[PDB]
Amino acid sequence: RIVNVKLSLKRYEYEKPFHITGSVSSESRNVEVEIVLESGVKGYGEASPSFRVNGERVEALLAIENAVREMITGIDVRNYARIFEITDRLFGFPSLKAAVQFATLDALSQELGTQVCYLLGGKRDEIETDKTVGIDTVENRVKEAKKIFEEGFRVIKIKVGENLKEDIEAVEEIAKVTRGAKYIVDANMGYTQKEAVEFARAVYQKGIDIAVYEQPVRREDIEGLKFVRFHSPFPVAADESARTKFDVMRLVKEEAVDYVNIKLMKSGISDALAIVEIAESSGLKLMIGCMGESSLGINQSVHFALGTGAFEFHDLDSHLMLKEEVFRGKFIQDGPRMRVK
Amino acid sequence: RIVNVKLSLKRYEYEKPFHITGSVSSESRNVEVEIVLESGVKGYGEASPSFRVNGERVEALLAIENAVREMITGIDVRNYARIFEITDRLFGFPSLKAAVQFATLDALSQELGTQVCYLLGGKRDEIETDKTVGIDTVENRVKEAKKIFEEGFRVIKIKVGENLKEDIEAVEEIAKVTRGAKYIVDANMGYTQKEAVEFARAVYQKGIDIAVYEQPVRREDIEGLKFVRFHSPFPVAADESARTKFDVMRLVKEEAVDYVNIKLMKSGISDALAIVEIAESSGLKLMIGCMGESSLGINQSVHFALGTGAFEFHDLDSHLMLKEEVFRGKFIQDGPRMRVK
Ligand SMILES: [Mg+2]
Ligand SMILES: [Mg+2]
Repeated sequence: RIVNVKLSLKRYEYEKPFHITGSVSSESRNVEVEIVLESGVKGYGEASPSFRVNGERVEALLAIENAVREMITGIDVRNYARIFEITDRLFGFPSLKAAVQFATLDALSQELGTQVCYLLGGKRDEIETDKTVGIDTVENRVKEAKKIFEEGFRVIKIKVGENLKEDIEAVEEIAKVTRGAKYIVDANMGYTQKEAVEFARAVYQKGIDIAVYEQPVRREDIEGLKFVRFHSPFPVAADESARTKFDVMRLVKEEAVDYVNIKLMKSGISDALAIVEIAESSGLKLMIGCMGESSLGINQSVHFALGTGAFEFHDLDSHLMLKEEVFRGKFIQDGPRMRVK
Repeated sequence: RIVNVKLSLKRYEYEKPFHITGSVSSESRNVEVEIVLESGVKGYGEASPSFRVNGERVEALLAIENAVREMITGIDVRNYARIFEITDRLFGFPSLKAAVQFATLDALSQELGTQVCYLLGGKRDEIETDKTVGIDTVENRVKEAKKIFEEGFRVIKIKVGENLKEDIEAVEEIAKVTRGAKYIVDANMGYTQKEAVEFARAVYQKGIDIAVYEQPVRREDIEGLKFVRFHSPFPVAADESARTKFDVMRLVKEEAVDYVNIKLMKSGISDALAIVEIAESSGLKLMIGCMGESSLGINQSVHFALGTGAFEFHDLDSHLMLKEEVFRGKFIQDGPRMRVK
């Protein structure tokens, strides 16, 4: 049984300001969650809130600690589905819902003498993550891409969305100096339907291939996502448009996207498991991403990816661009690779 | 890791012939599955094949024992997702796929020191099953219904499909002597779309309410299922039309049914989990059924039901119609109630 639930503010500074369409941050403010069982076992999770995507504010998450304690204290973690149903009511605090649910499995796995990934199926022993190139001058972008490549990463994520002409130029220049790497382009809702299509065609015409083209249009523009999917050569993904399992069922029914970028910070463990199943029962493919998690937080996604083995691509690099005193994940980080202990 | 797998034929005779639309059985010939782990732990499962529903034949199942052994031995049950993916290739032997996948969870849970229901969420501690009234003269049906009612069952499943007029009379007569009970009507594909509608309207006009109206039309008639749903007052369920997670995605997309009767013998654990997630992500509701499982076989569905807690109704009574010396389920059977140990 759970006897205590602790929420605490943890700040992590980025080695350099991270710039994406309509957003710039140089710090990551998360909420660490610790669940304590009567047996003494302690499970840990981390919420990396997003005002832009989930409408959350870190001050608001911290303010509801007492409410969270009242919601699940006294419940046995072996009845984790009950804890999941209850925490699903925190749909307005997605990142916290995610942290609490993972900390629950973390505690439960310890009690069963195993790990979260195995509890989830233990499908894979290793996964590889890409690394992101934020928005900057074409020169700086090429410089960072070149450095990431030298670091061993074979999948480079490129942010775009604020300047179509320069975005195209940037992607073309990056491709030159990183031959052999796969590319994921993320526009974070910055383009109109037509611009998005133009972007993809321009790049395509230069012989460049994009493995995944992330959320090119606004979140409510489901038809726009479909339009881009049906009128451009690269696989299109929903990110901001895919937060819950209901959003995904709708995206599938509408045949709007080739991919859904799952993020525990958007869906929590409960909806993420539903999305995995929905994708495996349809033509949908998945990738897993992150917000601003530290190593403790990314640990949640690593165990989820390793356990379900449901992703074609993994974008779990937020902890790689953060100055963090010490590693706190329950996994092994070896360059672009992440493995089970 | 699994060091061996054994398949064994096991027969159970019914107290009386069980008559459903286009089928009469006097015995249940199942295949018991035993998995042996290097640790010495042994997991058990039971396959109750269906020629009519799955196209399976008990002799064919026993014939591929060596193939199954070669498929899973050498795999650690903690990597059960790998076992699930491999056994998914046995789509032509669904009942066997189910037995093996459950035996896997049965072995894993023992190793972890818990039960299968908790592994799946531990959502509920108790569930209630209905009891079925097979096709017979109206007189015998009424007699059996009253007996089932006196035994404490409050959800009575009634088989119909071969004689519309008599079927209506049978339900009307059963309702009169079982005031307080809910009814599930199963036509096992015996009616045309229009007869299915007329059956429901007639029962409705007499003031009788049907909780679930199971598979009124032929299995390939998806539009027929939808037609009955949109033109009849009771919730319509797909059984024979819903075998895989892909069948269910299609049923949802087409809004063909209100319910899906999940059977491990049709879907196995893997697809059943996917179906539960699809239902919770949509307007679909679920019930869980059985084929001809003995107590060891029903145990599989009891743990799935208790753990996920995803079902509105439970039709797990096949073991109550069989003659069996020793109870072999890992659950407590108290009248219509089934509880975790
Ligand atoms: Mg994204
Ligand atoms: Mg049925």
